[PDB]
Amino acid sequence: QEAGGRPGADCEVCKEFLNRFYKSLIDRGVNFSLDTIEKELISFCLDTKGKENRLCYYLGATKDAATKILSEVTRPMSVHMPAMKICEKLKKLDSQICELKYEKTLDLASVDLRKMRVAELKQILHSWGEECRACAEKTDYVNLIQELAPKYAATHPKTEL
Repeated sequence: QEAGGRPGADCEVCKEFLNRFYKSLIDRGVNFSLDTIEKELISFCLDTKGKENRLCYYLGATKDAATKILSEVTRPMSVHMPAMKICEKLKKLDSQICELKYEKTLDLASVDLRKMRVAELKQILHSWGEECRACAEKTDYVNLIQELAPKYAATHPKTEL
């Protein structure tokens, strides 16, 4: 069982996503195997983008990974190991799986991309560890930043709130 609507305590990335995922195994009558869960974890991550997507990648369940992840979530899931009892123990081993606050977007939603000055934009790109060896004006940066945004978007060190 699970509560259905519990608080995303401990790890909100490593909870809700995998918990929603587990349901999609159960509901659809999917065989819980290392093999089959790995595959579904890849495809289930198609709709997701952002924290979850980073998570997927850390779990090898992405197209940009060679998959093949064993005891790391996949194995316990294959032996009915509900999502709420995995990340809680994972924190004591690794926290990169949980501290995925580097969302699908930066607070570019909070800032106007046209009021800006190239310098600001440079801070943004530096915040996403990139280097524009080909860039010109702020408008150029904006155009570029907008497409690179969901790929990096290293959100400021705070919560969603």
